[PDB]
Amino acid sequence: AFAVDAAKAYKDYLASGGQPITNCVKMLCTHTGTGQAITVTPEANMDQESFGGASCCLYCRCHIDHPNPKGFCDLKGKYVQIPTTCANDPVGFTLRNTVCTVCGMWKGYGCSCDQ
Amino acid sequence: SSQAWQPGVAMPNLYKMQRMLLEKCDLQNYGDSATLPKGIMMNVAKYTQLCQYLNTLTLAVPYNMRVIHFGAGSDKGVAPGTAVLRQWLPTGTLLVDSDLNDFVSDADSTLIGDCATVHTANKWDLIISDMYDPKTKNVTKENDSKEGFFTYICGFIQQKLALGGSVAIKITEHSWNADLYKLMGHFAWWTAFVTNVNASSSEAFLIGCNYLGKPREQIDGYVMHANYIFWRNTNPIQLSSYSLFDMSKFPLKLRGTAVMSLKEGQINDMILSLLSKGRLIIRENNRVVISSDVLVNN
Ligand SMILES: Nc1ncnc2c1ncn2[C@@H]1O[C@H](CSCC[C@H](N)C(=O)O)[C@@H](O)[C@H]1O
Ligand SMILES: [Mg+2]
Ligand SMILES: [Zn+2]
Ligand SMILES: [Zn+2]
Repeated sequence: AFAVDAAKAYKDYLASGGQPITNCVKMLCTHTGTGQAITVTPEANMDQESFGGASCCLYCRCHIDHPNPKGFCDLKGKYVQIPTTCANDPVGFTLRNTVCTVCGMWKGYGCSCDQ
Repeated sequence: SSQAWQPGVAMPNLYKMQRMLLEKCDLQNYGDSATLPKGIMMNVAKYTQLCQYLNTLTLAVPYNMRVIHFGAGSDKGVAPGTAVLRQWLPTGTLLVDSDLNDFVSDADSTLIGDCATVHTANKWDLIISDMYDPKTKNVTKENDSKEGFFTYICGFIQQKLALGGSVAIKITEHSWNADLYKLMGHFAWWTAFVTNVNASSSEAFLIGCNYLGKPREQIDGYVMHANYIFWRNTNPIQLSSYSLFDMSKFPLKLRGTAVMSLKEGQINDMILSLLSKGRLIIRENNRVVISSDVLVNN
């Protein structure tokens, strides 16, 4: 009936004023792509940057179990896009937001799915 | 003149034909650093300039390709060179990597330990290495030929590389071996290459193109390393970042080369002709399996 909860712990540490995690891996590209959230090769536009996937996942970097029936990871082996004004804390950005399941953009930073 | 707009510089043919004696290396700009774009690491820029130069040679590229990579971990716990190679190759290629201390990675599969404990059942189409031993720094006598991990690498090549494939392996002033220069004489062409972003160091990569399985030419290995030090001592090179700003033609091309199985005593002059021009591979085509040995004590 007992178990550890690391996702609540980084949030409390940040609100009190600690420094975020460093050494994530950034790539060279043209900046004329399509703008979707998770892809098989780099796809950033004129308002974003692109990064390697395993180095931005909280469970991979701390050495712990993935929270799943079949411990399956969504990022290892692909590439992820981040907006330029938020690029100082990539680990925290992915924990807090959600992806739209019909057009593929981030909810709140790209999905226009309502007339 | 036009050199500052290329990705690097290669060793000219008339320096390979002389007979010199060995001396000490003394570079005019020995301690200088270059100016990089706003958020980028030195190890991501170095691997991007090496793949731009390999695009100008006659490599073979089949359906369902196979690649392996030694010495891949950093002193901070991640793998930047493995992530540039996966951006370059065609979608669906299989890739495996390895090192002595622990790390985390984007490849299909990973193994941890000393290089002499690794074994495999099949054969491979391309091979890459960045290994280096720390106690080479502690210099106390004349400069002679070295052993260690260099003895494992010469034997893996003669036993598990397919007829028609290629390689690239790294060296410096004090880290080198005499029987590896002698084996460059069993390919169809060869050279040594220096990147424009680390031009104030004595590092280089040694490269062999399309493999044949027996000697074409005879080479003495002690004499050919002394010819390499004479070129660097009389020809200085100037640091530059220009080619990182244009990426519109980076990815490798899709030729669909053919694959067969054959037995010794069906190798014609016809057959050798096709291997040399970059258009045939010879091996088996079953399925892939690997492992590592463990010692038990106390
Ligand atoms: N005998 C040996 N067996 C296995 N790995 C070795 C070795 N001698 C040196 N190495 C490894 O060689 C590596 C070179 S260190 C730099 C490697 C570079 N960061 C890269 O991206 O590949 C070191 O991490 C060291 O652990
Ligand atoms: Mg340097
Ligand atoms: Zn993960
Ligand atoms: Zn939507």
